[PDB]
Amino acid sequence: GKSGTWWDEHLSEENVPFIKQLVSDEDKAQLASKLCPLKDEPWPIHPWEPGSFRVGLIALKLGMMPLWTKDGQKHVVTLLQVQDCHVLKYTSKENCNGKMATLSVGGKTVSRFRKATSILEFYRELGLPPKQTVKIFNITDNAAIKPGTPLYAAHFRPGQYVDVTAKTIGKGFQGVMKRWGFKGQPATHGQTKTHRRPGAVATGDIGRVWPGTKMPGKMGNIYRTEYGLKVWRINTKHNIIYVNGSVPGHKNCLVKVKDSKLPAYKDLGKNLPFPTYFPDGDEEELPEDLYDENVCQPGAPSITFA
Amino acid sequence: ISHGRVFRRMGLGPESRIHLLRNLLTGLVRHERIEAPWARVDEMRGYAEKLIDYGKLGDTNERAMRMADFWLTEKDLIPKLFQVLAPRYKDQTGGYTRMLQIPNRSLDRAKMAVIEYKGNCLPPLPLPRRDSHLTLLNQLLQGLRQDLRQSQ
Amino acid sequence: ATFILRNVIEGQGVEICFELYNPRVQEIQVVKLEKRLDDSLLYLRDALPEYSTFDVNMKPVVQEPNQKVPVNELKVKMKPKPWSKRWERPNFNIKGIRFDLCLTEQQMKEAQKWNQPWLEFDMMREYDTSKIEAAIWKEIEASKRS
Amino acid sequence: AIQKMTRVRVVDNSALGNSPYHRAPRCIHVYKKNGVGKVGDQILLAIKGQKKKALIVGHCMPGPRMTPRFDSNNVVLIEDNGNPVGTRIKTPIPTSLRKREGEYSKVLAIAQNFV
Amino acid sequence: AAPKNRRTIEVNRCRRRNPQKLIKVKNNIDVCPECGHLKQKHVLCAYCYEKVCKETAEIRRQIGKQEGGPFKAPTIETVVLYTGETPSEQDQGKRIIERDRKRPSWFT
RNA sequence: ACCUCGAUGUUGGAUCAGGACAUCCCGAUGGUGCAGCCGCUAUUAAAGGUUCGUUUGUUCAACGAUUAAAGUCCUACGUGAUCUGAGUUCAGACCGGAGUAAUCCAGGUCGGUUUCUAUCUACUUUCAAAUUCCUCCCUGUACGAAAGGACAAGAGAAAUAAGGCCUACUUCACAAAGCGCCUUCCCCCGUAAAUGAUAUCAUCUCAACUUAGUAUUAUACCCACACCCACCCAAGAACAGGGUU
RNA sequence: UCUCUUACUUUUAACCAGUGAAAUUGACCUGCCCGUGAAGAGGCGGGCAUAACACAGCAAGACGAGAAGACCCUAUGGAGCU
RNA sequence: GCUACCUAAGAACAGCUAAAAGAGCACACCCGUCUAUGUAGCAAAAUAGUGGGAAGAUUUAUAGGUAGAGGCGACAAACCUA
Ligand SMILES: [Mg+2]
Ligand SMILES: [Mg+2]
Ligand SMILES: [Mg+2]
Ligand SMILES: [Mg+2]
Ligand SMILES: [Mg+2]
Ligand SMILES: [Mg+2]
Ligand SMILES: [Mg+2]
Ligand SMILES: [Mg+2]
Ligand SMILES: [Mg+2]
Ligand SMILES: [Mg+2]
Ligand SMILES: [Mg+2]
Ligand SMILES: [Mg+2]
Ligand SMILES: [Mg+2]
Ligand SMILES: [Mg+2]
Ligand SMILES: [Mg+2]
Ligand SMILES: [Mg+2]
Ligand SMILES: [Mg+2]
Ligand SMILES: [Mg+2]
Ligand SMILES: [Mg+2]
Ligand SMILES: [Mg+2]
Ligand SMILES: [Mg+2]
Ligand SMILES: [Mg+2]
Ligand SMILES: [Mg+2]
Ligand SMILES: [Mg+2]
Ligand SMILES: [Mg+2]
Ligand SMILES: [Mg+2]
Ligand SMILES: [Mg+2]
Ligand SMILES: [Mg+2]
Ligand SMILES: [Mg+2]
Ligand SMILES: [Mg+2]
Ligand SMILES: [Zn+2]
Repeated sequence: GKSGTWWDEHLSEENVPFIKQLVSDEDKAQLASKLCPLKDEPWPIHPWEPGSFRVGLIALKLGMMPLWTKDGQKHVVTLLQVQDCHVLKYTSKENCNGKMATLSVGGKTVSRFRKATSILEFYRELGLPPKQTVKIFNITDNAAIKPGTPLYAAHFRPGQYVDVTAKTIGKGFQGVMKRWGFKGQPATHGQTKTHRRPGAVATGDIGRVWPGTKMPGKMGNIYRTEYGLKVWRINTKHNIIYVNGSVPGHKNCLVKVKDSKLPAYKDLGKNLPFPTYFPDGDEEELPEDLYDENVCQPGAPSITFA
Repeated sequence: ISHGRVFRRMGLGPESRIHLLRNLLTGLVRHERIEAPWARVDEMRGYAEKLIDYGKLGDTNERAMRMADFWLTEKDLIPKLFQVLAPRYKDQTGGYTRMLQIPNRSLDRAKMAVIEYKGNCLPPLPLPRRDSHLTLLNQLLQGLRQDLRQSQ
Repeated sequence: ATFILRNVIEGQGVEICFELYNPRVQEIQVVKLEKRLDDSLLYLRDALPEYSTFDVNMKPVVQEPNQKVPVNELKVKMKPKPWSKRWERPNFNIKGIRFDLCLTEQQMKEAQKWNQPWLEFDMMREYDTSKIEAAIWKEIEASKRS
Repeated sequence: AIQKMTRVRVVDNSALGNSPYHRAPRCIHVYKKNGVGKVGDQILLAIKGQKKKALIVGHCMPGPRMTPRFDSNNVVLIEDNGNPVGTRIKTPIPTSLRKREGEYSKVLAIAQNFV
Repeated sequence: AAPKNRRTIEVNRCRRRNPQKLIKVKNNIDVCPECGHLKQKHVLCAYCYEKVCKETAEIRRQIGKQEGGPFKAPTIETVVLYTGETPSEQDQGKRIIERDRKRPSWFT
């Protein structure tokens, strides 16, 4: 029968680096070709509407750095770097669920040797290197964006609450006290094998247990959505987002940041680019860092109280 | 939960583990070839790399001398390590101690492996040599490379 | 980056936790630059109050930045045996406590049982910082030049 | 954190905390939803077998960043209504209690040193 | 714990004949360019391994016969030889350990 | 004494909760022997809490300090194949009594072994749309003779539970936790009132209708059928999950 | 001991190699609610429920396993004490 | 021959304080008040300390005697080969 095989099996000692360099140059050229999407064949841009939404971005959680404001308080911001972010395809309204349109957005770039055949065919037909994960954002109809455009981290501006969701750090099969937070029996008070036992689970008259009973098992290996994350600083050169609070997940992982749907922040994106921030048609160069009117800039000459 | 933590436990604690690793390192310095489980030979190679580095850093240093006297319980291996294995890798940095995997043992059927230093007066182990540069795929790759070189 | 300053004010120990990078900090001034035999003075809470008591209106002494930073080899006594932490354990590695006028020989003999001679020769746990130091030094030089 | 049954030392110049007694004054209740007391909270202190309120002016655990860390639990006595008991406070009082200015106006006025 | 009844042979068959407990068929078995005694991917051949182990054992026997007693460890490198083969010029300071058989084709 | 002496473990407490109102509260009404904050009556609503302690052996019972409360019943007087017997179901003894003695005590006390490898059903994040206290201008205003203090709105600080983090505090270190940090968004049916005949007045309607008077036919994680020897991993019991340019 | 638990090592825990139990078993193709019955139903009536098969943990039920109950009662069946 | 008692000949108890002692701490030794582990276990009665004694009412090697309507008993109806 057919045995297992990979890409560097039937290659000599002078062909593996050649193939690596060739595929590296190929993916670099493919990434550089999709740099100016506005000069090609862009879709018509529609004005901003109060009853519409937009597409989010995909970032990578670097680390967590402290941050101070002007009033003297100390906050905490999380670094979200956007390496490569593009649009895969576009699904119409009458093809998904008949409610809202969707957009396929991929994460960072990877290799073409550890992917499925259909994935490679799709990324070859589209013209972009394969990605790690694929996310879907629910948008409206007038926010239709042509697939194949670069998405930078400058799409968000300091002064907007966003929502970041990712896969949390899994704890595996753990006990119930560390999972659900149940109290435990005393220690050396004559206890005989019951320091971390839940005890009862149900009653004697029902003859069974309820499915909604908190019992030990796997916990942490799931995606959690975080709400109320205000941005305080937007970077342009390195494309770093400074979201306040914590991001559910570990370090060096792909997240999914988008606009918030809370009722307190309904129509607050009128001063924001509804389609996508294009560095070609803006006719202006944004600064390296975009600060807020409340965060203490590093170049401050020692703020003093009066 | 053991995230980002190595240090594979073997004996009855850290002291026994360090003693076993020191014995394995002494045996590897002496015989230059030892068959043992994959974790044991991996830790032995990881410690032997730093041992070779410290022996190459110098001889008159008291720190390296104390480390060699501690990690070698045979005494006679210290001059050998300082006057043979140190001048040998004077042109190399951290590229040595090649690890090769063997099948299993005829006793309890455990995964083992054999490591050794470079050079080695003993005959070399049968290295998994790759395919020759004359097969169909290799010839096609060479032709494509020559074509892209002549077209550039 | 934070640091704790120990000082006795009117017979009361006050420990402030400043920040090296905080917008509220005005100016950091060094009064007396000197080293000691320990890199962590957390054992001053169980010592005599006269050692951790310094004058608040003292005049800073000025010297040249080429004296190799003189190290003050001064030993500090300790209060009886209701201490805060077990400083006699070998894992702390403290060479600034007078164990001759505070503890007996049997206490030291029974405390030396937790000594780990194998930890000093762990090798793999050693953090060799050289290339990273050179890189950050080149970076700070390039940032200071232009 | 000053909870309950804690041997605290009075740092006031009154006739209750400065008087010697065979039992050290210990707290029995904290006027808060939880059983955790920080600097600037009202607690009940039993001095010489009595029931009098107290005010936490400095515990021993490090709270935030810009805050002092005293080695001993400093507590200034207080009555029901806002009238302090002692008249001379020799121990230093942190500047974190000056953000009130309404319920502890006399306690901050009878103090001396501030850190 | 104590069962109230008895498991059937059908339950035993469903438990022991499931594909999860059955041994999986591996597809990593190939041939070897040399000798050829049925090897496996990422695993060295047992035939050449036994050969080199026997050769190393013979070399160690010869070294122990030349050294004699324990606690030696010379401060110079070593080099093994076979039938004939005069020592080269760059092998003067190395210990010479000659054997009593022809030189194999897999040792250069 | 109706299955249960070829065996139904008996009071509490720790952990875990489910259901019900004959409801302490925040949600919404009418009256008052309701002058305003303190009270009572009758209705709908269970999404939660029901504290910190002492001693007596307690589910009983006694006393100190809070807010809206330290609520009730059933679940084998819930839960000993999870935990302890402080007594309650023995063999010893002491005090007092009945008894010739032996012996006994719903009279009291000292201590009095707590055994099971999960066979079967069933479980192993149900992904989520919280609750509330205080203060500030109104507030010292209606009100009494005086004490005193709101109805409602805006803003700022806070308590329990849930969803995450190590970079700043701690446990002490190539990691993981809290003592540190962020967020938690919608209601729930009982009245107050126009026109109208039956019943030409009047009539809020188990008539045909109009206002608070129904939130919602809500929104985000996650939705590519197959390259898999081997190595690594913030993924993990195996398996499974991700990367190897 | 707790508020509020936590950082590590061993036994032990999960898989690989073999010797390999004990108690226990009427047969099981073995889900839930309401109601009934020798009075507490996975096998009875009406409904809800349903492709099949293993691994890793807890006890709610099968009035689960060990002792023809030591507590209450019968026996013209016994024995000890006075 | 384990255990209650008796008989004849022997052995054992570092060190310090030794108040003269059926004195104290404390090795070896005699017994086992409590915690933790298992109750088809190492064991049909185990594992460390917290324990009392350890110059004498102490322990032990050898040999003999007291047996059921009885032996023995510093009296537990305790022991008389699980
Ligand atoms: Mg606990
Ligand atoms: Mg225990
Ligand atoms: Mg037990
Ligand atoms: Mg092991
Ligand atoms: Mg302490
Ligand atoms: Mg009956
Ligand atoms: Mg019965
Ligand atoms: Mg039965
Ligand atoms: Mg039974
Ligand atoms: Mg009701
Ligand atoms: Mg209590
Ligand atoms: Mg009960
Ligand atoms: Mg039960
Ligand atoms: Mg039990
Ligand atoms: Mg007792
Ligand atoms: Mg199972
Ligand atoms: Mg069953
Ligand atoms: Mg096995
Ligand atoms: Mg019938
Ligand atoms: Mg029933
Ligand atoms: Mg049945
Ligand atoms: Mg019977
Ligand atoms: Mg009769
Ligand atoms: Mg008879
Ligand atoms: Mg008869
Ligand atoms: Mg008789
Ligand atoms: Mg006797
Ligand atoms: Mg004596
Ligand atoms: Mg004694
Ligand atoms: Mg008697
Ligand atoms: Zn071969």
